[PDB]
Amino acid sequence: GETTDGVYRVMTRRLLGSTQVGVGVMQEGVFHTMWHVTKGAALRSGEGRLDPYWGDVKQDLVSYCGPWKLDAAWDGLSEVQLLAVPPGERAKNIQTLPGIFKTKDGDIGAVALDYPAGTSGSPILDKCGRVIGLYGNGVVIKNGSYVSAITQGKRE
Amino acid sequence: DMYIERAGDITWEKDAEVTGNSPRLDVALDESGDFSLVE
Ligand SMILES: CNCc1nnc2ccccn12
Repeated sequence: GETTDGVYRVMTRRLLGSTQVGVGVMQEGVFHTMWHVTKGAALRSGEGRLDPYWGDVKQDLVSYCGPWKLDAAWDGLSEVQLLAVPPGERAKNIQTLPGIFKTKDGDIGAVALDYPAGTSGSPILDKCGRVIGLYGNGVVIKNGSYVSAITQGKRE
Repeated sequence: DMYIERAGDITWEKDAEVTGNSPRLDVALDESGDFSLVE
């Protein structure tokens, strides 16, 4: 199947028609997505099969074909871009200045952009095009709006 | 059964649409990977 670097839609034919359940990043031959998108299930790319390699429900991340490769981090100051891949719609870059999720274990960047749930797994990029995390695990605030963490894995 | 389809290259785009605010929120992360607001 296709192993070229880039952003990919994650689809299923289990429900009515073809439904986009999420998005992911192919980098260095490894596909990266959020755990809640696939629930750790195997994926197909044309005739090829991608098997899960590493996953963690608490981080809400999973990698296929190899270990997690994304290790760039938000600098805590600059604007970033969400490369949103919405269901049935073209990939589109949206620039924003992240907020912060403050936790008992440290601070994490957060993007206040609201997209359909099937956009989860879309990468967040720094000014050099490096993936600093994936969009799609977050919270609903007072006003009903959605705020996602910039969720990044660890490259061993 | 789940399958993947390419949707694009990963690149920064100059003069992309600029939107969204920057909220500072107190949050908690549970064992199930769910974030919640702390007040
Ligand atoms: C797929 N479940 C996570 C989730 N629940 N609401 C939203 C909204 C946007 C992105 C992700 N979201």
